[PDB]
Amino acid sequence: PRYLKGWLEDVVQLSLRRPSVRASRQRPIISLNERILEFNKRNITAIIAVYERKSPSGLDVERDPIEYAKFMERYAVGLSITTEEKYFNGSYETLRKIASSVSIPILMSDFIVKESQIDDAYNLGADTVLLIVKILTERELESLLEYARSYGMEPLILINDENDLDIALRIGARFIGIMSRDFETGEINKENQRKLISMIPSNVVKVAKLGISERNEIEELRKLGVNAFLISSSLMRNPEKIKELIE
Ligand SMILES: [Cl-]
Repeated sequence: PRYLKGWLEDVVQLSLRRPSVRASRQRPIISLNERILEFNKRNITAIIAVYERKSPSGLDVERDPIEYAKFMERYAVGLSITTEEKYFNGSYETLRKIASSVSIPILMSDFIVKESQIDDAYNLGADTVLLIVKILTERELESLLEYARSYGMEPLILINDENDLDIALRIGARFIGIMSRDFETGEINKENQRKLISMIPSNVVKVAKLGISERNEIEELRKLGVNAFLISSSLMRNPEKIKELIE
């Protein structure tokens, strides 16, 4: 990985030593990026609903994961399940349980630094994984991208700034998420997010990552070319808000 400090360095240390699981996948790969385009074709707002109990940005919500997932199955284009344990209070068991109960695509959201975590994702039922440019070297990103693709996943490559974007396009990422915060400060910077979205080629599937969201913000981002929205806080606090955001 790359040089890091603060809590990011700690979480990467944890990921490096995270033990791999042995498990049989129970369902085929359901492609998240392909379902997004199908939603786009029919002009249905495509929202990836995040399940996470905690976040360093202050989220703290206890909520039945199955009740949430089965609700979201009726409206969301996919689910993102955070499996980082120390700062997001996620677990592999939660991913496995949700993956065995819904039939929409599942993004495993963690700090992936080694191939065995992608094995974990596949074995537990995820349909794709998140890769973060800021914690990986370019050569690591390229290797893990190819590794994920060998399983038939197209990973979501998460970018924060223009240097991230250059790396992402150089390695051939086809599915790119754009952050609205930066990791170290946590400060929201929506101007930078809109700036980056406009620099991405139109044939890349683009995902805007948001905590709090409103319909007018969604509409503006869609006009700028965003294909889908990865939304956490608004929906963890108020699942039913997804109806307003779509209609
Ligand atoms: Cl973000």
